[PDB]
Amino acid sequence: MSADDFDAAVKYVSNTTTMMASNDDKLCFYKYYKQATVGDCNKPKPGMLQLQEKYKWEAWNALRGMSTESAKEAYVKLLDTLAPSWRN
Repeated sequence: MSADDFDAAVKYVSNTTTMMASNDDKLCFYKYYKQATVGDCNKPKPGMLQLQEKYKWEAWNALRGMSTESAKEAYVKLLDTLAPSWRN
C-alpha cells in the first residue's frame, strides 16, 4: 500500500521543493495532507484579491469527504510527477 509510505513522501516534499514542479501540482500535495488529516474542507472563503487562494480553497473542497488512506494514496501517485526519484 502507498498509504503508509506517505511519510517518506511528505518529507520529500516538505524538505525538498527545488524539484521541477508546476503551479497546479504543488496544490495537489497540499490538499492531500489536509484530506489525509482532517477529511474535508471546512474553512471560510479566503481573500477576494488573490487567485491562488481560490485554487487552494476549491481543491480542498473538491475532495471533501475523502478518507485518510484515499489522500495518502494520492500523495504517492502525485508526488511521482514532482520527484519520482523518491520511489526509485
